[PDB]
Amino acid sequence: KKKTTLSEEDQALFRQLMAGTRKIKQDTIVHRPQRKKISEVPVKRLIQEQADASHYFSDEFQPLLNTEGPVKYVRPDVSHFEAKKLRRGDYSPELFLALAGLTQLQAKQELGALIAACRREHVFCACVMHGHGKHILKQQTPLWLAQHPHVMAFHQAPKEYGGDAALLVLIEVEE
Amino acid sequence: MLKAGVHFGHQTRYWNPKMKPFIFGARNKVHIINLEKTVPMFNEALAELNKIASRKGKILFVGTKRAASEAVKDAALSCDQFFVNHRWLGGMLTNWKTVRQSIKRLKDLETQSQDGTFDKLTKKEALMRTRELEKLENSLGGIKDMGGLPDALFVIDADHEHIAIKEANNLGIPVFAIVDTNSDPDGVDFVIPGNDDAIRAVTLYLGAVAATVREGRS
Amino acid sequence: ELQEKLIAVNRVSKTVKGGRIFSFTALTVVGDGNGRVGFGYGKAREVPAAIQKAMEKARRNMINVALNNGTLQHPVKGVHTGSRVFMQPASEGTGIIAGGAMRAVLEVAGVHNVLAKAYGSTNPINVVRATIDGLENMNSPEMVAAKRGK
RNA sequence: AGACCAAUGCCAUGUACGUCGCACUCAAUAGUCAGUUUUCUGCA
RNA sequence: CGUAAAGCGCACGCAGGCGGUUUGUUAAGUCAGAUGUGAAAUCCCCGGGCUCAACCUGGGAACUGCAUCUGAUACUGGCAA
RNA sequence: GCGGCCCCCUGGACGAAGACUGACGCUCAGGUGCGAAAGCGUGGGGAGCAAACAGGAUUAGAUACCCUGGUAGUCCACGCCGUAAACGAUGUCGACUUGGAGGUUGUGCCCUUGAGGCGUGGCUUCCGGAGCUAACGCGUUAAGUCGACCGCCUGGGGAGUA
Repeated sequence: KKKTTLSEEDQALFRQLMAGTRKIKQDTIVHRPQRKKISEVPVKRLIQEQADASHYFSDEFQPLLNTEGPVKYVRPDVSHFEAKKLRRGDYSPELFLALAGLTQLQAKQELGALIAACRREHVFCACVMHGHGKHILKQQTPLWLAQHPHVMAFHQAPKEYGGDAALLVLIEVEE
Repeated sequence: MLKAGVHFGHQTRYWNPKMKPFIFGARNKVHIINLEKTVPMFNEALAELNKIASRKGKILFVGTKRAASEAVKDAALSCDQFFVNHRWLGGMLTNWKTVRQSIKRLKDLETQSQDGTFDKLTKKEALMRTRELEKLENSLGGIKDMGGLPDALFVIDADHEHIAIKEANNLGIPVFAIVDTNSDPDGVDFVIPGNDDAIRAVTLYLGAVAATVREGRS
Repeated sequence: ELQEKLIAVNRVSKTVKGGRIFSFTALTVVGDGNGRVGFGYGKAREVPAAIQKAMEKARRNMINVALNNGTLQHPVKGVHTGSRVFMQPASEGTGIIAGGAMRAVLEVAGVHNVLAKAYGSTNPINVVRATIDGLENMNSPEMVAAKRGK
């Protein structure tokens, strides 16, 4: 249905106000762009989000993590009680990421993808499984995670979600 | 919602044949945009733009020419939204990565500026650092609190800001442009045939857009 | 399920002030095995950095192909720069029988049994670019019937 | 603006670019049967 | 076939090649079917015999052609307007 | 290829409205014609310029560049030659395919209210879009998208030579 608009007579009046003969009538073929899908989320946008998120994961920069006890981190400005809640298992992860067996480079990309996905889908808590390694994903991944601005807090996952081989991660989401 | 009052089209010079569907085009060598075509176009732009504004999205007004400033700062900042009013840096969307650390330096230097150690250790270097806040503040002004790359883009001139349109088309961002008769509907998803360089026209125009961005059901 | 493979590495040169400087270019093609083919060029100072930039560019910039059962649909000709390329669906015409640098893109593309014959130039950087252009403008019986009504 | 400035043994040039790893142990539940007869036991 | 080899120095024009548009007729090209022929072997297909294979062999297909007859008339040609 | 002005003879193009013929068209191997300059033949002419030539310099040399002279030639009539980076290095004819700024030559309409405004043809210059192209670039005057006919190409040299 036609949208509400000024009357055709009113448009003619506007045409009348137009100084001079004041009418343009060039006729040309018209092309209209297809309407964007409501779902959207094109693979290219997803790839871009992933790349943006993984950009923060530097191998040269090592955040100071607590050396005593289970691995944990809380971003400055976030309530310290959040890490405690992660430890107690108050948070139930909605997304699970398995990194075991990936190269560092692959893992960074997947982590980025995970964070992007959490943001997109408004998922606040995710589980990251890195397995057990020395100077491997098990050690490097927490450092990378800390460097990410959207990561609020993480803690060694409870036994139900993989224990010492996994992390629960809290992700900052716009709601 | 109100009928476009006072602009009726412009740009005698460098008119673009791809604007031929939108031109009435009579008076004194200058081209008149058919505003009876503009009103459905602009109502559609308010429709989809309000549709993404209600999904809690980020809009990024783009206002480099004058006087789109501070009209884009006034209109974006009248909403809880974002803007670019000085020179749009080549690649603040397509490498937002590097622009993220420049925004990070703007935050760290304003926190260092009005609260922390600003008078500390030097006068000359302190002056140097403050004018780094003028340069990083006017270039990365509105976008400094965004924290993502935005869900739409609203440019105020399509040929003057072709870089931003080219990047938002590169990234799959809906471009909402007020084109003039010299501009080109490149990848502008929601074209609006209007007048780019009249301050009455862009304040009416951004008034309507900023009205529908924050429009509240309440 | 990524299925990456490299086609060509070369040593290019630059000729600066003091002697020459030698750089290496890779050219790889990735693809999942069911449409979804990409190629990437990538150039760097050593060979593993070159192939890594090539893979990383090829994982993005990946194109859909409308395959048949395991193969092409109609015979298609793709051209790029000097490199003209024919392909024929070969409805279970067994085995991928294509030229070098076309066998690879058709292999990771997910097609199994086509007939090819590159003509013209057969530079590997342009014979893909003439296979994707080719597989890109090959359309399916549910796309042609979508276009023309039925 | 616009004098004058000729030539420059013989070869092969190269090595050379092909990539990885992790682990681990603490607990219940042998056997125990019975226990004279009663009764005042502050008060308003 | 601008610059890699390759546009006659430029024209006029015969033989040649090609020829706007409508209707009617013809049916030469074209198309369809039929008949005669296109030797046998060889190639191909389905079988059979040598212990298998090579080999030999039964039947078919094929020999993409030519000639004649019967039709079709959209396109090309002939003729008339 | 054609440059003072005038006359005579003469070819073509383009535009405006109308009338007429009615496919009479396009290309073209062999064939024929025209074809800069230099050159050749016969007869004139010959101011300037100038191959050759001579002298002076320059130079290691200088059969050159530079200087001073200077003949054929350049000019006319008639005949020959038959070629050039004879080049938009782009055959001819026709059709279609976004634009902008000019130049030049017609014509129609509108207050011509001026050195205007709106169109519609012919030829031409510069820049550019899609498209094409190895790239460079071409780009409604195509090197785009097609059709008709012709000419030509097939590694460099030897050789466009014997």
